[PDB]
Amino acid sequence: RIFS
Amino acid sequence: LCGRVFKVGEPTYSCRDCAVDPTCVLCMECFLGSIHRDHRYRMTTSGGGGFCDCGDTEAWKEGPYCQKHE
Ligand SMILES: [Zn+2]
Ligand SMILES: [Zn+2]
Ligand SMILES: [Zn+2]
Repeated sequence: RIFS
Repeated sequence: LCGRVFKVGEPTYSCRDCAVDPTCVLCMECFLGSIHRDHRYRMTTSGGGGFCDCGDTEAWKEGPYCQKHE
């Protein structure tokens, strides 16, 4: 997933 | 699986048709070997960090794997  | 961690400036791809949510993303290698290259895709430039979701059935409504990782 996109950076979180 | 892929698991690739994105680097600063790296293109990342989602599929507007198949992504479960907007955080679902593929690295370039997986995207280019996926069904999603023929879909309504979107490219964003990575700020670094985060990882490729190739193979995650929870991330994709169709075509969770690319040809390389299947
Ligand atoms: Zn990947
Ligand atoms: Zn892959
Ligand atoms: Zn798709």
